[PDB]
Order: sequence, then structure tokens, then C-alpha cells
Amino acid sequence: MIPYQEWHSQLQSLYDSQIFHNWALSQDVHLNDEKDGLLLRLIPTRQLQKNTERIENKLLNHIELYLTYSKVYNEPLLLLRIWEEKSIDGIPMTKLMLPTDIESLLDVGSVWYSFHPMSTYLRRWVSIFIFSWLGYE
Amino acid sequence: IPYQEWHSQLQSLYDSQIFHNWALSQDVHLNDEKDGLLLRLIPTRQLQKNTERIENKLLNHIELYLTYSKVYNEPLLLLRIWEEKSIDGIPMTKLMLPTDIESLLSVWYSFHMSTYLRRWVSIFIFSWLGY
Amino acid sequence: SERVLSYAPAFKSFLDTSFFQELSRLKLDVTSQPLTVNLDLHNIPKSADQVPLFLTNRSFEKHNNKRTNEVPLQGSIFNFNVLDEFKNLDKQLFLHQRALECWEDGIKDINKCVSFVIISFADLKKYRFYYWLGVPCFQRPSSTVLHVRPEPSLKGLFSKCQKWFDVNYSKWVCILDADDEIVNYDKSIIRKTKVLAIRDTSTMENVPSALTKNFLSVLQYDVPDLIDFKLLIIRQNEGSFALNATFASPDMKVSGWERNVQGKLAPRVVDLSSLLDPLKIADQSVDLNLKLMKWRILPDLNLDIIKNTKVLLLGAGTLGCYVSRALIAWGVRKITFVDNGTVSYSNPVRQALYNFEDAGKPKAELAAASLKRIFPLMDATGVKLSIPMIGHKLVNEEAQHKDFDRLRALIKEHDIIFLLVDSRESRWLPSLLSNIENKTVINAALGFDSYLVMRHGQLGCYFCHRTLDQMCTVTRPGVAMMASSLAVELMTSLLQTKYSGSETTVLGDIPHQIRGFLHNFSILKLETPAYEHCPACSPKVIEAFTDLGWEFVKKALEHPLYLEEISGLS
Amino acid sequence: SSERVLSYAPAFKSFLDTSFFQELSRLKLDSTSQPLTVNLDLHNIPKSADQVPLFLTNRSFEKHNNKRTNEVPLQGSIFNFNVLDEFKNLDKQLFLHQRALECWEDGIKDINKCVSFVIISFADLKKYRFYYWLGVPCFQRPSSTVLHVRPEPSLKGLFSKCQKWFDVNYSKWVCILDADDEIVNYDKSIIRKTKVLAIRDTSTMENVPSALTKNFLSVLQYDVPDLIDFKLLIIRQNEGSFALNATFASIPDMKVSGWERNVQGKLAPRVVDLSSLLDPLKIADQSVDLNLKLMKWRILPDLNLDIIKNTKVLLLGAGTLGCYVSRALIAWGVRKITFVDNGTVSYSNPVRQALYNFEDAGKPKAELAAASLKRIFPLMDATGVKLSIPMIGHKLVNEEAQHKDFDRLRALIKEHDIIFLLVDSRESRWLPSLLSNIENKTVINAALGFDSYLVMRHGNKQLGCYFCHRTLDQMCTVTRPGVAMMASSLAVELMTSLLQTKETTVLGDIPHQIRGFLHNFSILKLETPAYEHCPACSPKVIEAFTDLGWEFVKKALEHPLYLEEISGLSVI
Ligand SMILES: [Zn+2]
Ligand SMILES: [Zn+2]
Repeated sequence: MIPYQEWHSQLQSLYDSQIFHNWALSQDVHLNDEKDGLLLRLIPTRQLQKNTERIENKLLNHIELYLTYSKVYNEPLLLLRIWEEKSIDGIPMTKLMLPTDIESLLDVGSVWYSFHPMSTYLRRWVSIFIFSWLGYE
Repeated sequence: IPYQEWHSQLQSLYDSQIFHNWALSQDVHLNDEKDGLLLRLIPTRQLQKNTERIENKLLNHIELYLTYSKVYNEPLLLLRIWEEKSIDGIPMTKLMLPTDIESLLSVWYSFHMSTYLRRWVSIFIFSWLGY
Repeated sequence: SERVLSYAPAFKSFLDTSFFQELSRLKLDVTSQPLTVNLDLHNIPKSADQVPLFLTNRSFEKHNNKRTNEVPLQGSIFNFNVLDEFKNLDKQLFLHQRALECWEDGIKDINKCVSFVIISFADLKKYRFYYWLGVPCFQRPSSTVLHVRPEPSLKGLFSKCQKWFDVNYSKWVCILDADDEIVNYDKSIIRKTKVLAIRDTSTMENVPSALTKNFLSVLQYDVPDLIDFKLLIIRQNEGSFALNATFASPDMKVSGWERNVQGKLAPRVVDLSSLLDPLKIADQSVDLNLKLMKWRILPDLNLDIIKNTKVLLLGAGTLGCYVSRALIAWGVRKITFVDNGTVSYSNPVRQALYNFEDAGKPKAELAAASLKRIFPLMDATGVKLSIPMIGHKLVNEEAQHKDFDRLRALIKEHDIIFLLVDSRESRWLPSLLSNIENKTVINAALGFDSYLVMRHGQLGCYFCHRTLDQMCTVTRPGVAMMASSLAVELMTSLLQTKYSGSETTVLGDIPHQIRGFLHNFSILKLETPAYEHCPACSPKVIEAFTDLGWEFVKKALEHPLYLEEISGLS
Repeated sequence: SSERVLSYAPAFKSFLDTSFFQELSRLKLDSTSQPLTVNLDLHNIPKSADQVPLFLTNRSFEKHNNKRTNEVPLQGSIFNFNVLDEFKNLDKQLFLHQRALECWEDGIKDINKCVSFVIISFADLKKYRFYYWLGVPCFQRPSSTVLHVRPEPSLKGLFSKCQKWFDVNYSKWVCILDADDEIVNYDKSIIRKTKVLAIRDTSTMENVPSALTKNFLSVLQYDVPDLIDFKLLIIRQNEGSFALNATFASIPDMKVSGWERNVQGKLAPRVVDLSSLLDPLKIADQSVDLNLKLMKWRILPDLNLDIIKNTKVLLLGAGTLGCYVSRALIAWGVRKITFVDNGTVSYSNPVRQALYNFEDAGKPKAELAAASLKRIFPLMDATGVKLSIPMIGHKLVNEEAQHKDFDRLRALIKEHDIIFLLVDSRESRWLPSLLSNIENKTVINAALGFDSYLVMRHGNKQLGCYFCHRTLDQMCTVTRPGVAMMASSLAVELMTSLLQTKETTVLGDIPHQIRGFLHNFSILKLETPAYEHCPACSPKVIEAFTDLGWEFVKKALEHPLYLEEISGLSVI
């Protein structure tokens, strides 16, 4: 565990550190209406791309990672959302998808999938829960 | 008690006119098949006091249904109670569901060797109602 | 020593509710419909002056089961669709028109001149039934009567006539031939012999059934020249009698509408509502199921205290759902749920009050509604409310303050509080409040394969002393079922008076704590003392609460150290 | 030499969050127009982007929201169409042009107000599919005017003062320096003298300012038409700032562009398909599955969930036991359940029997129980069969019908992997025990006493059945409510344990018999060998059924004395 205000400070620092902005995977990096969350829009790694073609037979447009704080568990919670690359009239379309097997799609919330649960706390958390299974830089 | 042994004693019991010669019975009849005996009885004076003391109602008559329970292979006594009222100034009878049935004495209340049925009658019927 | 012949009413009607249920059934299908009743003239109740005419659902069947000596009387029923019509119909005219059909058929065959009719109105909204029986008895001519004097010398013919009517059940009359044998009615053979028998439906002494009017009327049509004859009234009892008869003075007089209980001429009314009241039926059978546990098994078991117990449930989750189900089974009529949640799509599978379509609805209000859906008479209320966790900073201070006040109001007004919540820290605030308000408390806590059940009510509370009672714990399905029922069984066992000198009650042991385990299938029982240093118990904490109120609550929640220091636990 | 024609990068890179479309569906239920507001973060821009991301959410529909300190509020609007064809048929060049005219009419009054964005959209609420196209009005007046520039490194000293000035005034897109050499708000009389202009740049590309620069320069040519030569500063919050010696040249008329190109680099609308949110069945199924998986990966890795999910379970009886067992089964992930019961729902039934409501009275129990399972979890494969199970020690009411029921019962036992005998009494247990023994199926027995219960398993040295060796299982017996819950949970827990490789499993012990008692709150676990003379298991009885078929059953039912003879228990 770790206090809400300690996490609020470290999130803004990590955000302003541009460590996510300098990431090759990130299309966009943004805080929510509050400063208490961080939404990461990411370019799919090659391995994820290979898996969605193998497992789901579909093409992946991008994934969304949301770093949130649960005031219940007093810990960070990582929400995930997966989008499909598609088309309609010849116009490329993007579609939020609900994978048959999302465990195997990678190598391992209300509308979201979710991962389950000292000054360096958040920066280290990202290393294990994010930077481990996705390449950096 | 076997089914057929009960079927024979029910027809003997009926034909003995024991219920027909009772003072309480308005009517005695067997059902479509011979498996059962419907007793329509006049309320005893003691019952009339009770239902008026408790439910504050007048008793019209009592229907007892003597049936065979094929689950327990034993007799089962069913009970329906009727109330006296009126509508236009003429008598109306009404099936009632007593707020307390136990202290008064298919929707029916239910009670929870060759001489078998005659005994069972004396115990489960003639005891509280009287002969 | 001669007299004029009088008559008893032909029949006495009794209609079993099956007849009205069957009459109802046909009002939803499609005029008059045919009826068939078997008369038992061998056994007639003493209370009755005539053979009982008994109607049931099987009376609509054109051919049904008969006993050997019984007589299949035929009739019809006229069902009007409006009560007003039933009233406004002329009874004296209607029964006359039926008699004309009886008179008509009587000339063809003298045995077809006897029948009955039921006029009716079925009110299916109130389930109320109006019926009037009548027997088309006709005296033709109206002026012609019958003078009779007894002739006992004919008593030898009684048995011959008794066994004859028994055999032929479709025949209402018989005569003698030249050989003094019993045969069917024939206009030829009767003029010579002048002996006529009638099967009698009356038990009235020396007073034959009014049906006799019909037979004497057909006799005068067939044999107009017969003034004097002998009439046998035949009964299966000992009350048969012979009569020396004479006719003494066209127009037909029709009688035989059945009188009511008061002897007035008026319809009978049956009220079958209360078959329309399943809420009361269900209520009575349910309680009667409960009473069976008392009288048959445990005579001194107290049901009323359990029925009158007001139960507060804190949390609507798996435990709350099953606990309430075990409570309504035990006869508890008042249950109040408290939950801050909303039904998820996944919820119904482990939470027994909800369905898939119920997702998106508030749990508390819905859990209570679900109880009313199971058993419509229940005092059941949901309350959407948050219980503050200790060791966390308040999310909304003003809001949780209101919810704090609302929780105490709820605890005070309820008799027994169950703590069904998700976590250990969620138990503290209710344990404190329930301590202050002197309420009996049962806890239930779930671990992976283990469960905990204990009573606060000196024994001391939950806080008085690995996956057990944690926010993230996922449990085996069996654990929650086990803990829920043991909680309720402990609660019912707790409301029973303790036997003299021992701890036991009529329902058996009342342990302080129960801790079960799934892997080894075993139950542990432990008894713990109350502690002077407990955070939810200690007089130091209780007097701190009484003095500082919500401010003591607010600080203890956010800084447990402050609470531990007050209780002297640190 | 060392002089260029100034080029331009696209002003913005649009990202529309799913919550933005939610709010779009919500407002359509609560063509038209409506204001939008977005906060630009110009200090932190992803390296993969040539321009600042334009990010709109549900909160973008509210005119005043909470921006961070150095962020820049951007005013825009959205135009929603009610017909897909109306969206396609819109002249885009004309639409964007008349947005530019609105930016121009604003720009002459206030130069900072000439910048905005626009979204056109069509929301298909049936399919939950969304069509959007963003565009950023950019105008050149005159269209024939280009800008010749060359580097001016001497002015690099002004970069810091403009960064801080733009940070502070977040509503301002442009500043100039006055006669006092200080950064001030744009004034047409002042710029005329000093000839130095600073613009807030949204582009990260070196020496390529955002196309928005066209807007400001178009207004600069309207305000000070005689200014041919000035100094242009393009201010960025990174090291990418640059200064230019600027000249307006020729090669009125207003050119307009700025429709955003799609992921393919073509001028087309974007399309977002949210339809997967309309499938809660799939959402529920995955939720329930992952919850089960947590029992494996987090706690007991060796646990087999798949053998449980694949198990076909026959439930004999719909009563209290049948209702609680089934609920605990679906919780374990068992998807196939057949109920067998001959009853009809009583008005009093729902209170002890967990699958039924008060409104359900009068319905067949077996079907309704199955129907109720689908009401809890619609993906459940659940059926029920109205069937009689003949009691031993009783005459047969209908020989023909009970013969058929006997055949159907055996067929059902063949069809299922696990059998539960949930029946009312001992007398009803004999026949299914025999059949399951012949068909060699795993059986769980659960019997209720008043304060006690018995849960046991028929085997596959042998364990032996229910009949091998006081108010328990009596059929007149009214039981304490807690008993059935207890029995049912242990019945299922014993089952899932049994499906695991063993004599203990990953889930713990697997006893032969479990007897619990309420009065002392105790549980006993006892074993027992298969009895030789039992009139269920005994080889003489098995021999008897195989040869004689239904004729043996009919006789053993009506005359249990005959059954004791065959079993050799008679001599005992
Ligand atoms: Zn304590
Ligand atoms: Zn055996």
C-alpha cells in the first residue's frame, strides 16, 4: 500500500519526466480530468501483433493502458483495453474488442480488463507491471 | 395398510350407514372412483362457540375428506371449513381459511388389521367431534 | 280412515366446490349443458327428508362411474353471463317450460319424465357463485288430486319391488301382470291389474316424493278411465307403504323450486374467494411447516421470538443473499439490507438474490425486492449506504458523516446485526456502534477454504483478539453457503432460553466462535474472553466515543494508532 | 542562399477517447451544433508525434473544466448529423471554408481568437458505431502570398522570455515586443514600429511551424499591410524554438485547408466501432471465467477447471437440495445441468427452494429450475425432465408409464458424467443407485435429517453404496433450514475435489462419507467397505438385473423381501 497523495505526486512526476512520452510505443500520454490517473495509448509490439493474428485472426490497431488508484486497495490498478484494426467502406475502422483468450494474447474495472494486486515506488512499479512485458525503449 | 384392504374397508364403512346415522352429517358420498369418502358435517355446538370466540364468525358446515395417501400407504384426513354470511339478505356460504385453525378444534387442510379403518375413524374423527 | 295425499320435495342439493371450479373452467371455453348425478337410495342421511343430490366436476361427464344399485338422474344447467339476467328471469315460467319437456318425454316413455335443472351465474372476478336447483314436478290436471287409504295386505310385494328397482336403475316405475310378477309399465297391462309401483326419493313417513305427481299425471293421460287403483310407494328402507287410491276433481300445475337454508324460496350463494388469495394460503402453509418442527420434534422451541426479531444485514453480497434466505425460512419477517454496491453481470452466479437482467440496479433495494419476490409478505427494505473502512482516509467527509448517522439509526432500531461485509476493516465501525447500542451481533468472514462465524454479545467481539476476511480474497463457492447457514443456525439457537446450569439450549450448543475448513472437512470451536484493551470494546473507547462523537470516529478511521492509544493497545 | 520558402506541419493529431462517444450518445438522447474545449499539453509531446495531440473526452463538452497550469485551452465545436448520408453528402471544402470565415471575422477583432477546431460526426446508436472527421481551419489571405525566410540566431535570447510569457497567458497565441523591448500582448500599432512577432507553435518538427501560422500571418497582413519585412519567432516549450528574418512575397482571395488525414494518410473520416459494449453476455461470461481462473493462478496452480467445466451433471430432484447444489455448481463453472423432478411449484416452495419465486407456483419444477439457471447465467445449458422415480416397498400405480420413466431414467444416467441423488427418501434412492451402479457412474448422495445430514459418494477394494450398511431421509421429515445449505455445499465441494488427480487431491481430502450435525456443530468422516449382501451393489443383484431387466425391478420394488433373497441378505 501507499497513500493517495504520495501516488498523486509520483504520477505527475513520472508524467512530466516524459519517460512515457519518449517511449517508442506511445501514441498519446494523458492525465484524466483529475490528476489521479494516466491513460497510455500504445502502438502494438510485434509479438502482440503476431498473437492476435494467431489467436484472434485479427489485426491490432493499438492498446490502452490506464494507471489508476483504487481508494479501496490503496494500491495502483492497471486497466487495459484492446482495439482491432478493421474497415467498412474502404475506410479503415477501429474496433474495441473483447478477446476470447486475453491471457494468451499477451505473455503472462467497469468497462475494462484489469491487472490484479519508497520514493521510487511508482517508477519501480511501472518497470515490473508494464516495462517487463513490453519493450523499453 | 395396503391400498385394496383400505378400499374394501372404506366401502364397508360407507355401507354400514354409520356416518349416515350420525346426527352431524348433512351428506355422505364416495368420489368418482371409490378411493375416498366426503363427509359434509353440521358444526358441533362446541365448534360454533370456538369460531365465534376466535374468528368472530358463524360456522356453516364442515367438509371432511377421507382419502388414501399413496406416499405413506396410510389414510389422510382433509378438512375444509365454511362460514355463514349473507349478501342481499339471503344466506351465503364461504370457504374460509381460519387465522388459527389448530385452536378452532388442491387447497385443503391435512391432519398431521381388518378393524383398521374403524379404529382410525374413532381416533382421528369421532374423538374430537363425538358420536 | 282415508286421507288426501301430500308430498315431500323431491331432492336436496349439495354442490361440491369441484362443480363450481368445473363450471368456471367452462366459462372460459364457450345455452344449457347436460348433467348426470348418481342417486344412492340405499343410504340416506337421517338428517334429510329426501335423497341427497350431489354435484361435482364429474357431474358434467355424460357417462361416469356408478355403483350397482345407484340411479343415474339426468339434468341440465343454465348459466347466465350477467347477474341481472339471473335475477330478472321468471322462475315460475322457466320451471314450467322444463316441465313441458318432462311431460313431453313422459308420454313417449314414463321413465324419462323425471329430471332436474340448475340455473346459475358465475362471477369470476370475485369468484362468487349463485345457483338455484329445481325439480320439474307437474300435476296434470291441476284440479285432480289423490285420495288414499292404507292397505298393509300388499306388503309381500315390497321385496319384489325393491330388488326390481335395484336391478333396473333406469326405470322409475313398475306394475304387475296377470301372473303377479313385476314388469315394466304398460298402459295395456295396467288397466286390467290396477297395481302401480313408484321408486320413492322421500324418507318422510307416509309422504312420497313430489315426483309422484309426474307419474300420476302420465297415468291419467294413458289410462283416462281408471278412477280407482292401488299405489305402492317403494323405499329401500323399512318405510315402504301401500296405498288404496282414487282420483277426484287441461291445466298443469308446476312446482318444485328448492327452498334455501331459511326455508324461503331463493337461490343459494357460494363464495369461493380465498381460493383467490394465494398470499394467505402461502403464509399459512409456510407457518404450518414451521410449527411442525415445534410440535413433532422440539416442543419447547420458541418460534415467536424468531418471527418477531428485526434483522439488520450489513452487506448484500454472497453471505447476505444466503443468510437472508435462511432467515425467511426460519420465519423471520423483517430484514433490512445495507449495501453500497450495484449488481454486476457476473454477480448472480455467486450472489443468490440476483439475475443477469438485474445488472445495473442498486443491490440493496433489489435484494429486498427479491425477498418480496420469493415471499410477498416480508418487511424488507434496502438502504444504499457506505461503511467507512478503518485505516483509510475519508473519501467524502460530509457524506460519510450522514452515512455514519444513518448506520447508527439503523442499528438501534434493529434487534440483531449480522456483519456480512467484505473486509476486516469494514467490521470495525459497526462493531463499535453495535456495542454502544447493546445489540447482539453475528459475524461471518470468508477465507479461501475457511470461514468464521462468531457472536459478539464477557465473550468479546471480533476485534477483541491468511486469505480470511480480505478485500481481494476469492473463495471456494462452498465456503459462503457453509458460513451463511451456520450464522443463522447460531442466531436461532441463541434466541432460545438456556437450560438450567448448563450452556446448552433446546437447539443445542451455542459456541462463541466457529471456524470451518474445506480441505479437511472439519469444524473448530473456540471461546474467547472480552478484553479491556480492545479497539471496539474497551470502556476507554466507549467513553471516548460518547464524549467526542463523530470526531472520535473520524480520527480513529484515518489514524488507527490514535485508536490503539486510546484503548491502551499500543 | 541560406533562404527558404516557409513550409507548414499539420496543426493537430486527433485522439478521441471512447468516453467522448459515450457522452455523444448520451446527449443525442438528452443536425445541431455544440461547443467543445480541450487542453493542450505543449510541454510534453510524444516523440512519435509531429504535432501536439488533440485529446477530447466526455469532459470536453463542458465549457469550463480543470486544466493543468501550463496547458492551453482550445475552443472548438462539434456538428452531429442524424443521417449517415447527410454526413457523406456534406461539402467539406465549403463547410471548412465557412468555419475559416468565422475564424477570420474573429481574428481581425482579436488575433488570439482565430484558432479553433471542428468535428463533424454521425452516431449510429443502433450498431454503436461512430463516424467522425476533425478539421482545423487554416486560411491564407491573400492566397497568392508566400513567406520567404532565413535564420536569425541573434534573436535566440528572446526564446526564454516568450516561453514563460506563453506559459502564463494561456489564452494568448501571439505576443510582440514593444518599444521597451519587453514581451507584450499583440497590438497592431506597436508591431508596426517594432516589427517582431512571436507565435505559439504546436509543431515539434524542426524549422516547420504549425499550419496555424497561416492564420496569424493572414491577420498580420490585414492589420499592418505595409509590413513586408519583419522578424518571426516560432516559440516552442522544448529546444526546438527558432527565429526567422521574414519577408512577405507574392506569386482578396482566401485559400482554405486543414481536414485531418486518416491513419492511411488520406482525406477520409475516422470510424470507431463500440458495438462490443452491447454484448454483456460475452462480458459476463469472461468475468465469470477470470474469477474462476483466479482460484488457479493465484492460489492453487494444479487445479483443473476444465474437467469441471466439461462435466455433465444429472440432478435427481428439484427440491431444496437440487436448488442449492445447482447454484454451487454453476459457481464452480459447471455449464451442463439436467434436473429430474416430478413436482409442481407450491406457493410455499420458494421459501425453502432457491430457484423459485411466488409467481412461479403452478409450473413444472424440473423445467422451471433449468429455466431459472438461465435467468441467473443465460449461457447455461440446462434442461429438466418431468419424471417419476418409483419408491421401493410400494405397489406401482401405473405400470406402463413407470416403465417408460424407468427407461428414460437409465438413458439420462448414460448421458451424464456425475449423478446426484437429491431425492426425498431412502425409498427413492434404491432404483437410481442400482442403475448408476450398472452404468458405472460416479454418484453423490445427500440426505437430510432434522438436525443432521449425510453426504457420500459411490465408487467407480471398493467403497460401496448408500445401501451397504433416525429422522434422516424419512420423507415425512421437516428439517432445520441450515441443514440443506450445509449438505449442498459439501456435496459440490466433494465433487470438484473428486475430479482432481489424487488419497487426497489439490483441493484436500476426499472422504467416503460426511456426516454433519447442527446441535454440537460437528462433522464426522467415516469410510465403509462394499457390503457383500447389500441389495444394490451385490454381484447377485447385478446378475439379477442384467438377466431379468425390468421384470426384476418391478418385483424388487413391490416386494423388497424378494430383493433380500437375491442379495443373500435374507440369511442375515
Ligand atoms: Zn472487543
Ligand atoms: Zn452396496
